[PDB]
Order: sequence, then structure tokens, then C-alpha cells
Amino acid sequence: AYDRAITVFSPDGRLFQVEYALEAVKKGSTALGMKFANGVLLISDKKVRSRLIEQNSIEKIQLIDDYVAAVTSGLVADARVLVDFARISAQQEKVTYGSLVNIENLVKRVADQMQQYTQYGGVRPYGVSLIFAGIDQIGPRLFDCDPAGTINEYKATAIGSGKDAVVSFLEREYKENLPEKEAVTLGIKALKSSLEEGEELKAPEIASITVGNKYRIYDQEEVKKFL
Amino acid sequence: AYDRAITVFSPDGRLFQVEYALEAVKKGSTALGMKFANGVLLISDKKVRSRLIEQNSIEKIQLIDDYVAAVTSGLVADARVLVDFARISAQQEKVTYGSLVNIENLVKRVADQMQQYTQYGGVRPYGVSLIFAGIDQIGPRLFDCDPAGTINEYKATAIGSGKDAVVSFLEREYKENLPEKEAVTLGIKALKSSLEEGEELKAPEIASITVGNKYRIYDQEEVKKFL
Amino acid sequence: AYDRAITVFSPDGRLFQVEYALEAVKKGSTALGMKFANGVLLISDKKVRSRLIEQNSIEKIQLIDDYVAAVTSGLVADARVLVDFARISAQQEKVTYGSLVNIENLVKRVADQMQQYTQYGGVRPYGVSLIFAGIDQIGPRLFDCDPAGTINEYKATAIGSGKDAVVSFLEREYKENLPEKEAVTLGIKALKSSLEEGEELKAPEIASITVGNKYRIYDQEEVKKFL
Amino acid sequence: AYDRAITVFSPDGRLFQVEYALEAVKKGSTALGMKFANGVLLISDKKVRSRLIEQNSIEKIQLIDDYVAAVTSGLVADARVLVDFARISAQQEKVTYGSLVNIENLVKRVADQMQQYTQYGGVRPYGVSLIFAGIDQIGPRLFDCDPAGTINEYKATAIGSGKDAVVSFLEREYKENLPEKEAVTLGIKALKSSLEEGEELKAPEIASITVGNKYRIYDQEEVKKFL
Amino acid sequence: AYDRAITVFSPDGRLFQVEYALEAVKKGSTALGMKFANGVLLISDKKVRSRLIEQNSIEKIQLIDDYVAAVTSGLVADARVLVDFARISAQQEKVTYGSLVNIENLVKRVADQMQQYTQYGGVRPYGVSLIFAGIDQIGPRLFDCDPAGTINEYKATAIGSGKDAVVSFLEREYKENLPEKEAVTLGIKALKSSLEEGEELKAPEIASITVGNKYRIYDQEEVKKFL
Amino acid sequence: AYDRAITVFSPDGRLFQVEYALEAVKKGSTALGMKFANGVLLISDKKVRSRLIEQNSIEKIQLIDDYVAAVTSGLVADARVLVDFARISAQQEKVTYGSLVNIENLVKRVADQMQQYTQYGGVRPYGVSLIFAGIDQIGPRLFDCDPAGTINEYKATAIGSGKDAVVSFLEREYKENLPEKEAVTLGIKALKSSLEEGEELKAPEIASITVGNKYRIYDQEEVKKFL
Amino acid sequence: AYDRAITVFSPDGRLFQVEYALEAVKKGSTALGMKFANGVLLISDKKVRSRLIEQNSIEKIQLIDDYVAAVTSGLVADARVLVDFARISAQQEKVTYGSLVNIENLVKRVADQMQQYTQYGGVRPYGVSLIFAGIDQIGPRLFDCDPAGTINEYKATAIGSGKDAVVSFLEREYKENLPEKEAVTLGIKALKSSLEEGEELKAPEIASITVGNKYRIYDQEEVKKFL
Amino acid sequence: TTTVGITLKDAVIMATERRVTMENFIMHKNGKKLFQIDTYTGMTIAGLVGDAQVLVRYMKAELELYRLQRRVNMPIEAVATLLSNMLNQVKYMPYMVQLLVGGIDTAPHVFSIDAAGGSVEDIYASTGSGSPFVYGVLESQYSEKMTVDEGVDLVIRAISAAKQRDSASGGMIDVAVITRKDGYVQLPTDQIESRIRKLGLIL
Amino acid sequence: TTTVGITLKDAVIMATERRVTMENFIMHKNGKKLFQIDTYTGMTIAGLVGDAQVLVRYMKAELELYRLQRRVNMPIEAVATLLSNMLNQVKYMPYMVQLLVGGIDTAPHVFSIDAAGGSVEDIYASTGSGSPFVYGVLESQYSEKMTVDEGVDLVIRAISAAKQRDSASGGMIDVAVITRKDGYVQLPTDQIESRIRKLGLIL
Repeated sequence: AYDRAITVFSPDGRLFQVEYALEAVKKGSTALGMKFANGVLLISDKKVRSRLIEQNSIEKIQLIDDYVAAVTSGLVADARVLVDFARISAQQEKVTYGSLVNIENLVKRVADQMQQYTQYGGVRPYGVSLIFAGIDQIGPRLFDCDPAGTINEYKATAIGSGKDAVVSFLEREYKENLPEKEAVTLGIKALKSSLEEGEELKAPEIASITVGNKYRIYDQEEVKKFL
Repeated sequence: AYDRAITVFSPDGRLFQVEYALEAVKKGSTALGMKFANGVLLISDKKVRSRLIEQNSIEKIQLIDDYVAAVTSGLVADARVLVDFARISAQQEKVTYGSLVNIENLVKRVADQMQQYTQYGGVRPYGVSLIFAGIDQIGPRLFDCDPAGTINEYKATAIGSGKDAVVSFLEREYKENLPEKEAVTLGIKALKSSLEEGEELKAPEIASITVGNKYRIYDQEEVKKFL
Repeated sequence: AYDRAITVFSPDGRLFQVEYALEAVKKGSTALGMKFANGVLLISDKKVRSRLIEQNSIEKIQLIDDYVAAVTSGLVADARVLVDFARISAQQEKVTYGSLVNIENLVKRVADQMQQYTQYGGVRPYGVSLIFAGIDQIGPRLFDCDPAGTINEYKATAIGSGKDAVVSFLEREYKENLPEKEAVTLGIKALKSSLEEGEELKAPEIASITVGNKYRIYDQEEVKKFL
Repeated sequence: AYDRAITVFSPDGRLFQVEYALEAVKKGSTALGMKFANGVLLISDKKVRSRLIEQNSIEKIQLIDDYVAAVTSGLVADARVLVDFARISAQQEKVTYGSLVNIENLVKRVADQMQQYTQYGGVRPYGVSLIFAGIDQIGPRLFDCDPAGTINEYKATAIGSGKDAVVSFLEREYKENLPEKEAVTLGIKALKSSLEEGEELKAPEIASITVGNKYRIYDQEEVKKFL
Repeated sequence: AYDRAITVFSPDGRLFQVEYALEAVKKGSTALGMKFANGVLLISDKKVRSRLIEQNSIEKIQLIDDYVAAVTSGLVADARVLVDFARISAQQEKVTYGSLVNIENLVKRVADQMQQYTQYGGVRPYGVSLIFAGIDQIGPRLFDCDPAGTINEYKATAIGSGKDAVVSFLEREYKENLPEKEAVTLGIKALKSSLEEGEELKAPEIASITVGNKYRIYDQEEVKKFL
Repeated sequence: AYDRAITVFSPDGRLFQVEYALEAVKKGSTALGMKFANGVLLISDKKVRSRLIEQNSIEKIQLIDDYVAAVTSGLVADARVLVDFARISAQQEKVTYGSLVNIENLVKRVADQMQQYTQYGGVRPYGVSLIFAGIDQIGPRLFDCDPAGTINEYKATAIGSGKDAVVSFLEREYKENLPEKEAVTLGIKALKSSLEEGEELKAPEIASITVGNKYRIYDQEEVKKFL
Repeated sequence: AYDRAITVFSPDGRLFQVEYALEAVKKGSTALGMKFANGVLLISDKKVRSRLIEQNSIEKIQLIDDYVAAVTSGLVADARVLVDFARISAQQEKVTYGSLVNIENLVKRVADQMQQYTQYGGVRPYGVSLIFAGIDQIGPRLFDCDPAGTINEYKATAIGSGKDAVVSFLEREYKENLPEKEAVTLGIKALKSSLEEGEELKAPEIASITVGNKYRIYDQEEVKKFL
Repeated sequence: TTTVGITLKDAVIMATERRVTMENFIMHKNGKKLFQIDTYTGMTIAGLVGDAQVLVRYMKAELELYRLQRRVNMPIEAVATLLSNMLNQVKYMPYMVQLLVGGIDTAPHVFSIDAAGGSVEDIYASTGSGSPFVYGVLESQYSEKMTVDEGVDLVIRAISAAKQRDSASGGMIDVAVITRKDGYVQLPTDQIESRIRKLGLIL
Repeated sequence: TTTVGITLKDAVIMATERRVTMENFIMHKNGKKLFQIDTYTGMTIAGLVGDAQVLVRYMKAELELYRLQRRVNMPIEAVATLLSNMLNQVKYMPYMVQLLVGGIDTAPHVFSIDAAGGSVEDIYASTGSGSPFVYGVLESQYSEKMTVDEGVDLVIRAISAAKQRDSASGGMIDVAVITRKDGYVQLPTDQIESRIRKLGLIL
């Protein structure tokens, strides 16, 4: 009787609506990423759909800047609105300080925007989680932003339906400062062990950055090597 | 008990009101279209009505610009308001940048407008889906915009009551870069295989554009050839 | 349980409140009209009431301009407010472009105004349908505007309680380009075949316009000829 | 279950709240009036009350201007607010055009004001009906304005609890252009035949105007003649 | 089921919330007043309370101006807010016209303020009735303002729990133009015949004004004479 | 079924939400005060708590000015907000008139602020009662302000859980113009006779002012004398 | 039936929603702190989580200024928003007065902000408690701010799930003016006696300040000494 | 527009004249420049007529409201502070006035307020165009030990000496005397004429 | 409008004069230019009278509010910073004032604030039209080792030397002495006259 309003606490003190947004995130496909020796990468699973769809617009990974990038999971409309807000906040930060100095305050803008809708009546929250990753003045960064606005900087994570299994694998296998290739293959195995039995891993979009360089997205045949 | 407000999630995490807009789109007549060798076309089924109606105002296909055009399905009042907003956003884009450079941001304006009403209480969403098509600086384009605001660029699609059957046909028959005539006849067969038994395909409005040219609408006797 | 708010869809995807506005229009008396060889006319049934009422203020037909005119059916207060808005929008169009160039955008202003109230909570729609008719730069025009805002240009129509029977007659009897008199008598027979048994057709208000002329209202004895 | 909000239609298509305002009008005492040869009069029944009440403030007839006047029936607070709004709108009309040219647009201001509250939630309508009467550039006028905003110009009417019986009498007895005295006595008989058995007609306030003159209120002994 | 909102009519056409304000007024102590030969007086019953209370702040009679004064009955907080609004409105009238010319528009402002809250949702009405009395350009005045805003000018009245009994006495005993003393003693007997059996009339606050003079409040020993 | 909204009357005519604020006041500890020969004092009971708490911030008595001071009982958050508003209103009064001339309008500002929230929906009232006391141009003052905004000037009072017993003692024992010491000891006995059996009176904070002097708070060993 | 709105009192006079925020605070981990001979410290328990998490962003202790600092418990999103508001209010105070003169008004800004949301409908309160601590012009300070806005200055406290047990220990063991080391070890024992059986105390973040110095956070091996 | 106001032992005497002229042309030979704003308080306006009368109405209404809702009179320093705030909130779109406030609460006070809002208490004050002539007479004959009759004679002598050398002043003389026992009392015209005749002046 | 304020070892001495004149014509020979705004803080205003008195009331109320709700006095640098922000928010529609703030928190301070908002701490300061004469006297006789009596003699000598050459200054001399032990103490008129008589000056 309490899971109807965003603004009401249970007698335990839970926000059931905020948690139903967290159940809405769980229906999206798995996407992971981690940092390594001078840089960070991102891996995103895609169950391949109709060939009529232009492949430029099913990419869960999106470039916010030449030096920051992210990936989503959940509702597709809210996901698109959020990556748009990330781009615009990156531009505002870059024009007020001369450059995107820290990735953390870009993630802060997105986090406060997502947090505000979990407090006021007449608005529903965003059912999307985002994983930011890039290079700043400090170095490799890796966040995740959930529907309630909680951000946490990691060294390895996932989101989506597989999240528990992938972070369970990375919690017992990941070792830092791998050279890029070995890191990518460890992440591919992490993505593999989250599927169900019988499911074959199709080709996932994978991209990376190193210190002093821009992004590049591994095209499908550089992806095809690690199958 | 949850399909009453646009702003409430189910314990699965679904938006039932948003999906009832998807049920309202399904009551409109079938309209398809695809790109080919230098250009894109659109086909729209019309079950012919009272001869008292002036034929200029039952056209589901509408010219937003000399180089962009679209077709709707769903509620007729919301459909008219949406094609009006598409025209006005095309004019604003054309005056701020000198020309309609990309079709994608016109579709973006329409998509964000349709997305916003699926989030706030006291407003119901639009029960209309739109298929944009035209020529830009890049070339032939083809989108579809659903009630929740999700846009996807295709090579072939349909909307309306037949949508599943037509996209099922196109998913197993369509081959790109057909010369205009062969493309139109493939699309006519696609529209044919979506009707029910006994129903005869009446004359559908069909129009097309090629790279470097404006639109033209095939008049009813050029339509009459492919029956 | 869903016919209580203007902003809620049924699981079929219907707007029951919008349709109850259509049930409210159905309680008004029948009024028809059609175009002919250079011009358009309007016929409106009136069951004659108390002789104390001044006949200038029971006319369902109203002159918005010297070149546009309309007739209503439904709630009398909303009907009066709508014909007032039609007059004011005609004046605004005439002052911004020098003249009432097209009747269609006057009908568009009225249609968007009536459409807007079928979308927002805290407002009920107008329970009135209007039939516009006149002469513009193009020629004879004839619309109908329903409670949901849908406009369609016709060659012959009716509204009110008889609407189905009159449009059923006109759908099988009407032939275009009749000289004015023959057209009026066909319309009188159309109005006759919509009454119930035993009811005698009293004197209806009828008015017309031709290309290059203003309106005139046939007075009751010119009406009395076609009884 | 539908007679709770001003903004909801019944499946018939009725506005029960608007009709309950009409039931609230029916609880006020009978007041009639009609025009005659060069002018109009007004008659208002008063069941005589406590002698401690100053008689200047129980007059149902009120002078809005030297040339327009009206009478109410229903809720006393809403009645007073309405006659105040009539006075202020008369002054605004008189200052924007030099004089109260037409009584009809004064009645229009009052009618639109009373109509607007029958459309929006959070506001209840006025439970008062008003009968305007006066002399303008055209001549004798006589309106009635109901709670929903419907106005109709008459030659004879009543309002209040007796309204049906008085208009039933006038519908079969009234003949126009009576000289003032004969008109007043016909109206007194009309007021008499609306009471219940045993009730004796006490002294009613009666006032009149002729073309070229101002108002005058017949004092109680000029009233006393026609008992 | 209808006595919950200020804005809903019963099928009879009553406003039950407005009438519950009339039930809230009935719980206050009796206060009466009447005019006489050149002036008006006011009498207010007080059941004497704790001697710790400073007597300056239990006076139901309050001086709004040197020439107008009033007395309340009902909720004490709303009563205080209303007499404050009466004072400020008297000051505004006095500064815009040079002097408090008529008491009636002071009473009108208080009446419109109290009336407005009986029409809009989200606001409850004032549960207070006020009796104004004073001297203006015309002479002695005496009003009463109820919760719904209805004002009536009297020659004698009461408010409070005894109101019916006191106005019943005055309705059969009061004769105008008494010299001040005889008037006061008649009013004391009026206040006496409203108590219940066994109750002894304690000392009531009584005050008066005559034409050409200011107020004075009879102190307790001038009060003590008429016991 | 009526004690849910601040804006709804019972059929008796009570405001149950306003009375539940009066029940919330009753849960706070007893605090009394009275005036004497040239000045006023205040006594406040404190059941002594954890020694970790700094004693500067458990004082129920608070200095609003050097010449006005007050004490609360009820909700601690609303109590703090109210004493803050009293300080700010004292400063505004002192700057617009040169000095805090009367304590009564400071109490008026606090009273109107507390009254306003007992009238509008979407706001709950303050569950705090305040006792003001000080020296002005007139002399010693002593008020109490309840949740509904009712203020009354006393010669002796209490608030809190003991209020009835202390005012019952003072109603039969208090005699005015006691020299300060005797007054304080009478008030201590008043505070003693409100406790329950077995409870020992701990040390209460007591403070006073005389005509021509500022405040001083009796420290705990001057308090300790009267135990 | 009353624990659904922030603005409704129970018939006892309780605010159940405010108390459910106090239940939401109780689900956070224990954090304590106390002042000593020239300075104050803070201790915060952390059950050590995934090694992928960067340790810079799980610190419950946060530096608002070089001279003020705080620690939270409860909802993590509201906790982050509150420590942000504390930082911004510290900067505003520092710019309007030249320096952070008193810590108490920083705590006042945070307290009034948290109090305001416990009064208005359409907003839920913050489910976080904060413990401020630092050095000002007066010396060592130590507060706690609860969801309802109540602030109290202590000499020793805790918050979180252990709060009752730790304040129970400190209530019978704490002695003031300990030299820093002995104070920290007493606080470690206080944190130890709040865990459940079998639970081993992991490494807690601890930090301190002395009069005339800035903060420093004991790193994990200076922490490791007192295990 | 000659105004004057002096203090004595428990009395305030305030006197003006009456001529309205804004040209080299006399509009009206009989105006009002001395008002009563409370039971024991008067006020003389001098400057622009419209702004002066608006300030008079605003002060009278607010003093009456304060008296009714507090049951005590407002002190003179509070009156001057309130009027100073009212003049100084609009100091860039100013009022062209220059006015005096005098009264009795426990001791006689006279305040002098300018057009920007500066109020300074002094023993005697004078505003207008004849103010240097009034300050010249009052510099050489004023004494604190004077009685009420000698004060009434002195202000009549001062204004009648200012009327001879200033072209913008003239007419009859209003005199009002404020006392704690008798309240605000304005002296009759025949008594003022008797004063002028027994002193030996004209008009 | 001569003002002066000097510091010593644990004492602040602030002195003004009293004459209000905005013409070549003396309005009032007795005004107030030295105020007390806190327990251990004073302030001298010099400039436009209305704006000065409004700033005085605004500072007194806000200092009293801060003292009541914090239970400690506001430091002098915080007072000067607050008043600097209040003057500089309206720098295009400015106040025509020039004021000094002095007090004791742990060491004696004197701040000098101009009309735009620049506050500079200095040892001794002087504002007004007699400020060059005061700076000429204080340049040649001030010493840091002076006692409280010698400081009181020095400020009287400085203002009495400025009164002889400046036409806009004159009247009696207010002197206030601020000490941590005794608080804000304003010296009596007969003591100031005794100082003037034993030095050998007039008026």
C-alpha cells in the first residue's frame, strides 16, 4: 500500500518506487568495463537484432566527449535523455573552466539530476543506470550512476541483468595494470560467465582509451578476434 | 491497479499507460517505407471512404519540407498536432543553420516532445507513431518515432495494425539498392501480405524522393499500375 | 472505471470522456449543408419554440464574417463560446494577412483550441460540433469540427441527432454542381428523411453564398416554398 | 457517482452539478417581467419578513444604471456578487463607448462570467438566475441569465419557484403592446396563479421604464391599488 | 457524503460546509445591539472567567474607528483576523475619500472577503459573525455579516447562541426612538430572556454612540445599575 | 473521518487537526510565569538529562531581546523555528519604530504566523505554545500563544503537561504585587503541585526582569535556595 | 491510517512520517565522536566492501572546511546532498563575515533546510543524521542534526544502528579532557561494544583536530594500532 | 511659506502663515499649513503642496491606526523615525518637502525633517523662505524661562517681521498651543488680532 | 564634520563635534555624530545625514541579533566586512557617507570605510572636512607610548585646532573611551570643559 508514491516511506523506511526503478534497470543487457595500465575500457553485450536497423543507432556505448564516454541499461527513452544531458553538462563544464578538468563533476551533474526526481511528487525517476569512463587531469576514471543518484568510483563493474554474476567474477579474478589486450579478454570471459546455458556470446561492442590518446571503438573484426 | 497513472511503475517495472499508447497506435491502418539506390519511398494503406470527403485531407503521408516527409498512425487529432510540430521544428532548424542539414535532429525534436509527456502527471502521451523519410547532407534517411519517444533509423519498416506482418515479410525478402520501381512493387507485396483473407488491396498513396530531387506523390493512375 | 478522467487510456486504448462529448453532441438538432455550382449552403432544423423568444437569438446558423459562416449542435453555452472564438480568430487572421485568405486556418484555430482541452486534466472538453462554410481565394469550402478537434473538408454533411441518416441519404443521392434551388430541395429531402414517424418538418433556417457575393439568409417565406 | 465534480460528463452526457445549481435557483421567490408598448416592467414577489429589517436592503429588484435594472433568485451572497459585477461591467462599457449602447453585451459579460465557473475544477458555479430589463438604442429589452450562462431575449418571463406556472400563464394569456397599467395587472394575475392554496399575495415590488424616461419604483401604495 | 468540500452542491442544492460554519458561530456567547433616537448601542454577554486574565483583551466589542465599532461570535482566531481586516479597510476607505463616509462599504469589504472563501477549494470559511454599528453621513447604522458574506441592515439584532430568543423578544417588544437609557434596559431584558433556567446574568459590556459624538464604553459600575 | 484535513469542519463545527496540535503541546514539560510588583518572571521545569549535553542548549527559556523573553512547550523543531521568528520580528519592529515599543505586536506577528497555517491545505500547524513576558512602555506584560494563534494577556499562567494543575493552584492562591522572592517561591510551589507522586522536583530554570533593568537568569545555586 | 502524509497529526499528536525517517537513519552504520582537551575527534565504522571500490569515495567522514567536518548515516543520496549543502553554506557564511566564525550557524542552515521538508506536503524528509565537529572562535564543537532538524550540542555522541549502545557506554565511561590517544581508544571501545556477537571490528576511519591546527585523517596503519 | 515652532516648560507653540504662491503671482490668499495628526501632536508642511498633503494623509491614518490598536499614543521620536524611513525609501525620486513635527509625551519635543530623511531634534526650528528672518528674531529674544503668553507674543512678532521682507509670505497667522493638560488648542482669530493690536502691528 | 579616532595600548579613543550645516547657513548647533553599536564598539558617521542614520539603525539591529543568537560579540573585522558588502552591493546608486568603526576584541582596531566599500585598517584615522587639519596635528604629536589621559588631551587639541580654520565645524566635543575592563564609556561635559580650561582653549 506504500509502493504508489515516490515521496512516502515504509515503516521499515524504504522507498519502494526508487527500488522499482532498480527493477527496471535489471531488464537491460549486460555492460561492463574496467581500468588498466594507463587507461580504461568498456564492454557492452548486444543480442543482435534485425538487419534492417542501422548499426550506428543501437550502440549502448556513446561518446560524450573525445575524452569521456559512457554506456547505459534500462529504459531506452530515459537512457537517451540522460546521455544528452551528460553531453550538454560536459560542454558547460568545458566552457566555464576551459577544459573538462575532472570527470567527477560531470558525473555529479548527472547524479544530482537523477537524484532530484526521487524526492518530489508528480515526477517518476529515471529507470537507467550509467557507467562513465575516461581520462582527466588525474588519470583513468570509472563510475557508475544508479537511478537514485548514488555514484561510486570503481576499478571494475557491470550493469544490467548480468551485473551480479560479472561483478562476482571480477571480485575474484580481476588484477590491475593488465596490458590492454589481456584486460579485454578477461572482461570478455566476465561477460561470458553471465549468460544462461545454451546462449552463445555474439559480438559485443568494445572501446578503450589510453593516457594521452582519444577514444577508438574496436570495429567488429577486431572484436571478432576474442570470441 | 497500476495502469491508471503515467508516473507509476509496476513491480516488474513496466509503464502500463505508455504501453496503452502502444495499443492505441495499433488501431491505425498500415503504412510502410524503405530506402533504395539513391532515395527512400513511403507506402500508406487507405481503406477508401465516403466520396464526399475531399481527397486532399485524408493523406496519411504529409510533406514537412520539400526534402523531408512523414506518415502517421493512431489518434487523428494527436497525429495532426505532431505533423504540425514537425513542420515548425523543421522551419526553426532551417533558419538557425541556413538549411535542414540533418533529418535526425528534426526527429530528435519530435522525439523529445513525445517523450516528455510520458513522465509528468496531469498529461497523457500521444497515441501516434510517425515514420520520417527524406534526403539530407548524408543521404537517404528513414526513422520511426513511437509514443515513448524511442527513435531508430531503419532500412525498411512499417507501422499500424499490420506492422508485425510487414516487418516479418521485409525481414526475409528485402534486398537493398533496388531501382525505384522494383522497390515499390516489393513494398506493395509487403502491404498485401498483411491484410486478412477476403480483403482486396485498394489503391494506396505512394511517394518517393531521389538524391538531388524533390518529392513527388505518385498519382492514383501511376499507383494503379502496381495493383 | 476509466471514464472519469480526460487523460487516461482504456486497455483497448480509447478515450471514454472524449466519446462522451460525442454523446453530448448527439442531443442537438440536425443541421446540414453542402457545396454546389459556385457556392455552398447550410440548412438547420429548428423545432419551433415559445413565441416570447425573439427569433434573432435562436438561429443555429451564425455569420462569422461576410464570407464565412457556421452552425453548431450540442451544449448551448459551449456553442456560443466557440462561435465567439471563431469570430475573433477570423478578425486576427484578417488583420495579420490583409484578408481572410483561407477558411482552413480559421477552422484550424478553432480545431486546435478544441483539441487542447482533450489532453489536460482539470479541464473538460467542449460538447459541440461545428460546420463551417464559405468562399475563399480557392472557392467553396465546407468543414466539420468535432469535439476532439478532428477537421475534414467535405462536399456534403450533417451534424446533430440525425447525422447518420442524413449522411446516409447524401451518400447515395447527392450529385455535385446542382443549381442552387435544386440543391436546397435535395437538402430539404435529406433533412426530412431523418425525422421519426409522425413528426412534421417545420420551417428550417437556410442560407447560402455564391462566388463573388456575400451571404444572404432565406427569410421564412422563401423557406416556405420548399415545404 | 458522477454528480460530485463540475468537470465530468454522465454516460448520457449531462452535467449534474450544473443542474444542481439549477435546483438551487428553484428555492428563491418568484420574480417576473415583460415589455409593453414603449417600455418594460419587472414584478417581484416578497413574503414580508421581520419589521426590524430596513426595507431598502430586501429589494430583489436593483438599479444597475438609470437605464438598466435586474432581479435575482437563488443564493443571496452569489446574487449580490453578480449584481455588483453587472454594475461594474456597465460602467466599463459606458466608459469605453461613451454610453451603454446595447444591454446585450452587459448581459454577455455577466453570462460569460457565470459560464466560466461551469468548466473548471476547484470552482463551483453561481446558484443565481438574473432577469435584465431596460431601454437601449434599440428599445425595450428583456433577458434571463441562468447558472450555466445561457441567455435568451424574451417578451415575458419569470424566475424562481413559480417560474413554470407564471410562464405557463403568460404563454396562454400575454398579448403585446398593452398600456402600462393593463400590463402590470396581467403580471399581477400571473404572479397570483403561481402561489399555493391558502396563500394570500402580499405586496410585491414593481418598477418600470418607458422610452425616453428613467426608472421609477412604484411605492407600496401605488402597488396597493392592484391587490 | 457531500459535506466534505466547500465547492460541491447537494442534490437539494445546499452548501453543507457553509452551514457548518453557521453551526460554528452558534457556539459563541450572545451579543445584541440596536439603534435609537440619534444613535446605536451594542450589548455583549460575558460569562466571567479567570481573574488572572487582563480585562482589556476579553472584550467582544472592539472599536474599529472613533465612529464605527463591532462585536463578534464564533472562532476566536478568525474573529481577531476579521476585526483586524475591518480596521485596515476603514483606514483605506478613510485615506482614499478623506473620511469614512459610509459604513456600508466597510461592511461590504468585510463581506466580500468572507464570501470569497466559500467558493474556492483548498480554503475553509470563517466561522465568525460580526455586528457593525456606528454613525456616518446618513446617521445610525446597524449591520450583521454572517460566514457566507450576507449583510443586512437592521434596526435590532443579536448573534451567538441566544440569537433566536433575543430576536424573538425584539420582534415583539422593540419600539424605535427610545431615549438611550430605556433602550439599554430593553436590550438587557432581551439578553436576560435568552439564558437557561438557573443562570444569572453577569455584567455585560455595553457601549453606545450618539449623533455628533464619539464612542464611550459604559464602565462596569454604570453597567451595574441595570442588573 | 474528519480529522484528516486542516480545512474541514465537523458537523458540530470543530477543527480536529487544530485540536490534535493542542494534544501535541500537552506532551511537553511544564513552564509557568507571572508578573509582580514592577516586573515579571518565568519558571520552567526540566527533568535533567545526559551530562554529555551542553546546558546552554536545553534552556526552554530564551532571550528574544534584552527586554522580551519567552518559553515554549511541544515539538522541539517547531519551537526553535518559532523563537527564531520571534527574534526576527522583534528586530524588524525595533528598526521600523526606533525601539520595541509594545510587546503586544511582537506577539501579534507570532500569532498571525501561527494562525495562518490552520487555514490552508497542504500545511500542518505548529505544535508549540509560547509564553511571552517582558517590559515595554506600559510595564510588565505576560501573554500565551497557542497553536491556533489565540493570544491572551494574563497575570499568571502555565503551559505544558501540568498546565491545568498549575493554573488551578494559581487560580486559588496567587495575589499580585509580591516582592520578587515571595513570588518565585509561590511559583515553585505551583510547579511542585503539578508533578505525580514519587517525583522529586529537580532544579528548574528561573529568570526575571524589573522595571528599568534587563534580564538576568538565576544560576543553578540561586535556584538551589528555593528547593 | 495516518502514516501516509507528512502533514497530518495522530490523535496522540505524533508525526509518523518524521519517525519513519528516524527508522531510515537506523539502517546506517555506527559513527561516533567526542571532544577532548583542546579538540574533537570522529570515529566511523565501515564494514569493508569490494576491493574494486576506490577508498576515497566510501568515507563517511567528509571535510566541509579545513576547520569543520562531519559524518552521516542513512540514505546515501540524501547524505551526499546534505554534505554538499553544508559545504555551500560554509562558503556563504565565510564570504559574508570574512571567516567561519561560529560552527553553530552552519549547523543552523543545515537544520532549517532539513526541518522545512517535515512540514509541507508533496515533499518527503531527508533520512540522514549528521554529526558536525570542529574548531571555531569559541573552541571545540560537537553537534548532531536529526531528520526533523533538531540540533543539540554534546560532549560525546553516536549515530546509526549502534547509537543507543555507544551513547549508553559513553554515558557511564566518558571523562572529559583526555589527551588525544586515550580519547581515541575509549571511543574505539565504545564502537566495539555496539557490535553483535561474532562480529570482529574491522578498521574504522578516524580523524581529529586540535586548537590552532587543521584536520588530519589517521591513515589505516595509524588506525591499525588501536585494534 | 514661513513656519516656526518653539518649546517652553511643558508647552509647544507652533505657528504658520497662509499664502499659496508658485509664480510671481499669488494664487490663493488663504491656505492650510498647520495640521493635527494625533491627540498631542502637530505638523507644519512647507514645500510642494501635493506631496505635502499626501504625506499629511498618510501620517494621520497610520497614527490613528496605531492609537486604536495599541491604546497608547505614539512617541514623537517614533513619529520622526517613521516619517524619516518613509521619505528615505524614495530618496532618488524624492519628495520636495521640508516639515516639522512637535508634540508632548513626557517632555516637549520639536523635530526638523528635510527632504532626504535627516531628523534632528532642536529647541526651536523654522522652515520656509522666511526662515532666516525668523532665526534672526529668535536669536536675540528667545529665553527658556518665558511663559506661554510671552511665547505666543514672540512667534507673532517673528512671523510679522518675516512678512515685511519676504515677498512669498503673508496673510493671517495660525497659532496652535500644545499642552499636556489641555491638549491641542488652536487660538481664535479675534484673539490673534487682539495680540497684533496690543503689540502695535498691521494686518 | 570633524571626526577622529586613535588607538593606544588596550584603549580606543573616538571623538567628534556637533554642528549640522548643509548651506552657508547653520541649521542646528547640536547634533549626534557618535553612536554605540555593540558592547565594545562605536561608530562615527560623516556625510549625508539621512543615509548615515539609516546605516546606523541597520548596523545596530543586526549586531544585536548576532549577539543574541550566538552569545558572543562580533569581531571588528567582521563588522567592517559586513558593512563593506552592504555599501558595495549598491555602488551605482550609492550612499554619500564616510564612516569609521572602532572597537576591542583582543586588540584595539580602527577601520576606515569609504562610500564604495573599501575598508583599510590604520592606527589613527579622521574623516570630514577638518580631516587635513586633524592629520596635521596628529602627524607631529602622536606617540604609541601615550597614556589614556594624554590621548584624551590630544584629540581635544586636534579638534579644537580644526574648529578654528574650518567654517563647517564647531560646537561642543563628544569623547568616548573604549576599554576591555570598563566598556564603552562616554566622558561627561563638565570633564571635557575642565580639559579645555586646563589646556587653555575657548568655547
